[PDB]
Amino acid sequence: KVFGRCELAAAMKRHGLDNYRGYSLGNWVCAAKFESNFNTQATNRNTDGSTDYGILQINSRWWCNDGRTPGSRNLCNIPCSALLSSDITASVNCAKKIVSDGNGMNAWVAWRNRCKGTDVQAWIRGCRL
Ligand SMILES: [Cl-]
Ligand SMILES: [Cl-]
Ligand SMILES: [Cl-]
Ligand code: NA
Repeated sequence: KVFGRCELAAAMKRHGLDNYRGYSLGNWVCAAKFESNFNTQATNRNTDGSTDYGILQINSRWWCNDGRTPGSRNLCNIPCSALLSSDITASVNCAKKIVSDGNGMNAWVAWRNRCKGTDVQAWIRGCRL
């Protein structure tokens, strides 16, 4: 599914991301926009042979099992395909683990480079939340 902006904000809010580890909801929506273009189905191979999955481009090196990243972990205890679902529950839950892991939302390169230090509240402007 390709979310609309506010639709994603609503979904991430209901699943508990707003202010999660101190990151306002606009940070999460912004991250999703530049990670996946709000597309739950997005996949992108990494140079090390891992792949990033779903609305928040969660990486099989650490966080999910895709069957083809040798020597990786699965800290979210999920198949990576769980992260491509139109229902974002798995993605959000996994994102909570990631952001709790010491590095905050720096774990998402698109967040660091396109959202961090910007007016991320813009990403939830207009939304009924
Ligand atoms: Cl915000
Ligand atoms: Cl959802
Ligand atoms: Cl932090
Ligand atoms: Na893995």
